[PDB]
Amino acid sequence: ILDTRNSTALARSLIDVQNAYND
Amino acid sequence: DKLKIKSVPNSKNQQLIITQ
Amino acid sequence: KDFVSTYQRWQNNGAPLGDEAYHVLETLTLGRLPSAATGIGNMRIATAQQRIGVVWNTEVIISNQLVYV
Amino acid sequence: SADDLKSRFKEGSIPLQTDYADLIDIA
Amino acid sequence: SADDLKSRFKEGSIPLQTDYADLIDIA
Amino acid sequence: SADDLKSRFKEGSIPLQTDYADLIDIA
Repeated sequence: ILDTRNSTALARSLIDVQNAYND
Repeated sequence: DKLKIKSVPNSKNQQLIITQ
Repeated sequence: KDFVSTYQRWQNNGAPLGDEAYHVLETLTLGRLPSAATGIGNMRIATAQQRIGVVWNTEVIISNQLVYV
Repeated sequence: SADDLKSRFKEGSIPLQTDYADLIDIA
Repeated sequence: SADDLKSRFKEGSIPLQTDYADLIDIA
Repeated sequence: SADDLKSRFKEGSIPLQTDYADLIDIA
């Protein structure tokens, strides 16, 4: 259970972590 | 090992789930 | 004033641990966790020649802590 | 709405062009 | 104009004090 | 007032989320 309301870094790099999971 | 991304309604903040 | 705003926001957020918490932490000057970014709290406004320099040069942007999109 | 609007402009954030778009829209 | 102001705030651009002055002048 | 907001957005000044708050509530 993670939320980006408590940090902008996930808000900015959610696409990047999605791709990291993809590969 | 499995994660999904789900958006809460009535707002735009982003909720990230993870299990292991 | 800024302290009051960020404190109220952190509190109705549920008092979580994050940038909302870390800014208050640094405000009470007893700890810090600098993130690899540059938020609203500190943004110098660049000159026109700075605009001509960047137009898209990211290195000057990160050099002078300017407005980023 | 307004509350969501200045939610984006919290400390430590980088507002996107969309936020500016609604800012022009309201004014 | 409004669409002009949207144009000055596209992704990759960096605004100047004139943009903010125009914004506050829209009141 | 408006010109105070202008001078707070004047080149070289560091904006704060409070200034954006007045910008929003003006509209």
